[PDB]
Amino acid sequence: SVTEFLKPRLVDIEQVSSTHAKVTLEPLERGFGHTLGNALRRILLSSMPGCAVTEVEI
Amino acid sequence: TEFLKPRLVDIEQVSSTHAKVTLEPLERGFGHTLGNALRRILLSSMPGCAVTEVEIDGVLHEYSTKEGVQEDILEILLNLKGLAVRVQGKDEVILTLNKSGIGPVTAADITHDGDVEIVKPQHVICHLTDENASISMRIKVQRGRGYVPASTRIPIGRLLVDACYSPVERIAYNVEAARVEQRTDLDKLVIEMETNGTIDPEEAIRRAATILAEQLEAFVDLA
Amino acid sequence: GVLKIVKVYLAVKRRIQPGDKMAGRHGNKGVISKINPIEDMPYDENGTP
Repeated sequence: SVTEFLKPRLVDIEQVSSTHAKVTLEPLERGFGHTLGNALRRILLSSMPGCAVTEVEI
Repeated sequence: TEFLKPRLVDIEQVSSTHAKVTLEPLERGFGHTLGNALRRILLSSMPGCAVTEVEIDGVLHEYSTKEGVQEDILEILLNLKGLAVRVQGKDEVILTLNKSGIGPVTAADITHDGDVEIVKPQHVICHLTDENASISMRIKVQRGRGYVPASTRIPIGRLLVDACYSPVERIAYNVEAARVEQRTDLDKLVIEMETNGTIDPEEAIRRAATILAEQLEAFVDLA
Repeated sequence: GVLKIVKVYLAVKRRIQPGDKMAGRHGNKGVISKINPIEDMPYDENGTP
């Protein structure tokens, strides 16, 4: 019983144009929204593998 | 490019109630993310064993008062609500207490049971002052999460007492530098939990990890 | 004109809730606007919210 927690059901995947998406999840328990949101925000913004231009010379 | 997975390097019991665990290795940024996520998840989503119902023999309704005990009934329920117990297995369980004679009525003299264990016997429940005065009571206990007052969950000797199901009361996370390890920037995350003794550090941290892992796995696949 | 009257004393246990009116002692009134979880509150350096 204690282990049970309301799992979300992935609902919104609204993909405005080709790159701007507005996902929504619900219903989460009291406060899980903030903790998941902040965790995802920090991990996405801080640590995401990728490649970008570093040095340029003329 | 690799992400060093963390591990629970140590669990030192500085004191009976509060303790500290250490997570290592962690990489830059991950430190504060995990620390805050674990503090937030631990401070709410945990199982407890707080009392829920009390039935005193010679007490009709809560606002009355018994004899031979200086504490009013409301103070008795307050202390019982403050009582901490470690219960395994059985979902809910009944305890008995029929101490008689002058003196403290600390939790130690609560009737013995099986997997139920009173973590802090010293915690006073009430007092006795009259020699031929006995306080006989049945204390129900279930397990739950967060906070569930009397009214929301709602004989006449069934005194409802607000739940306080929570084992932890203060979670603080710090991030610091680790050994050289042939690689700098590895963060040691020290998480101290001040718990009422009902839950050990390892069990609590692992349950928090499990709940967060489930919630996030609900994010892994999307439409 | 009354044969008998029976008076019953209800006793209730209110709880601080999101419409009360706490107030300091220097006239600084206020109505409780929300009962946050323990986490959302801001906590000082060594953990205590």
